[PDB]
Amino acid sequence: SVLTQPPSVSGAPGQRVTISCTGSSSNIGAGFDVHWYQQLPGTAPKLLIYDNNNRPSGVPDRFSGSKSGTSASLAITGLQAEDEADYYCQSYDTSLSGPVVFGGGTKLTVLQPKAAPSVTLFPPSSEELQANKATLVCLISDFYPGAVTVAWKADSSPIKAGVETTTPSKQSNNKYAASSYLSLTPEQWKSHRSYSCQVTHEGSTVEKTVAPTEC
Amino acid sequence: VDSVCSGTLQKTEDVHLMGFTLSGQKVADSPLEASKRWAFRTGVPPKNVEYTEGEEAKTCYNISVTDPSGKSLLLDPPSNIRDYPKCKTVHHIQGQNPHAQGIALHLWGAFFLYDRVASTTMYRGKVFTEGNIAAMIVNKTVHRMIFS
Ligand SMILES: *[C@@H]1O[C@H](CO)[C@@H](O[C@@H]2O[C@H](CO)[C@@H](O[C@@H]3O[C@H](CO)[C@@H](O)[C@H](O)[C@@H]3O)[C@H](O)[C@H]2NC(C)=O)[C@H](O)[C@H]1NC(C)=O
Ligand SMILES: *[C@@H]1O[C@H](CO)[C@@H](O[C@@H]2O[C@H](CO)[C@@H](O)[C@H](O)[C@H]2NC(C)=O)[C@H](O)[C@H]1NC(C)=O
Repeated sequence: SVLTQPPSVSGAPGQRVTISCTGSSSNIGAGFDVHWYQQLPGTAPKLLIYDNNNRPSGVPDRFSGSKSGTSASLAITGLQAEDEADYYCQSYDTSLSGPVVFGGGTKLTVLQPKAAPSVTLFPPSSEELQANKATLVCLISDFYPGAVTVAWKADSSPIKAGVETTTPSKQSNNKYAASSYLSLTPEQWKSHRSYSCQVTHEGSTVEKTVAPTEC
Repeated sequence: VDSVCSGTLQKTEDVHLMGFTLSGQKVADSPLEASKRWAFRTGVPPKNVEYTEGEEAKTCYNISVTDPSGKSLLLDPPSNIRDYPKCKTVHHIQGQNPHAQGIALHLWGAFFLYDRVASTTMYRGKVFTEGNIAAMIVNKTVHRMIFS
């Protein structure tokens, strides 16, 4: 946060992209080297660029570093979809803030086309039902951008109650995933003919349905 | 006038020793550059000398350096060592040296400047700037106009 980075950076594939890192007199301006890290969603950071502009073996020639004045930047040529990640800048610091300092972090978003969600709805487990509890599991993943609307309806009548819905989160393919849970008593599950979880994405709505079918 | 008699010194108070910085002598003062002028050595006894006024410092350093075992390679500051009076930017540095012995001695023969005290060595944890000092005669009247 001491070193300032772009909150967000985008780019289409095959494009050249740049991520800035500007600090004070202490962190970079003093002459201290700059280091860059790559962080894929849900994973630990990778040493990407060290000592301003050097690449550790395992990093593509597509990546390059640069330093001038109080700024440092990361260059990516031939942008791949693989590159979508979180980027962090590093520099030694002489200020009250401690010796090692990190930047705010940058959301590098490589272009993706529209992606309709894959929705799978599960009825309450029979084992679960034995426990006098009953939940419906609505699961929509592989979609882009990260925005969806979840509707629950007993038969043809929608009811916004007992609903626990998550926030989209991207997977290794950089497409989002979201899960919704409906908490009922087993008798409510039984009472109605059928339950339907419908998700609305890109003006197209997918309406999967389940019903009390024992087997 | 070029004469030995030119100049008058009425009180000792009128002797002024001014500390001028190396930054004021257009010398690179970045921590990585500045440190190239500092070095460790044994067999030399650190000396200190009092001065009276000094230049506002561009940059200063607040440094602690030890040996790997954690024991400081820099001398503990004497009662009379205070942080340099006016620093625009202080560079706080704390670390260790793998294979160094003795005390920190300035290479150029310049002094480590603190608050009204110049030294041949670097004191642990005290704010300093690099510089040299010069002696001159300033009467109170002249002194009053400048500082006010
Ligand atoms: C210049 O840098 C030095 C550090 O290299 C700074 O000295 C630090 O001063 C503080 C306040 O006196 C010390 O904190 C206190 O330490 C005692 C133990 O001695 C502890 O019980 C307290 O809870 C508190 O943490 C600190 O230890 C001291 N560090 C050293 C190594 O002496 C100094 O303040 C810096 N100068 C400026 C102008 O910022
Ligand atoms: C006084 O200032 C001069 C001018 O910078 C210093 O000369 C430098 O000395 C070092 C060490 O011998 C050389 O590496 C530099 O190249 C010199 N600089 C120039 C511009 O020639 C001199 O050392 C200073 N001495 C004191 C006591 O401050």
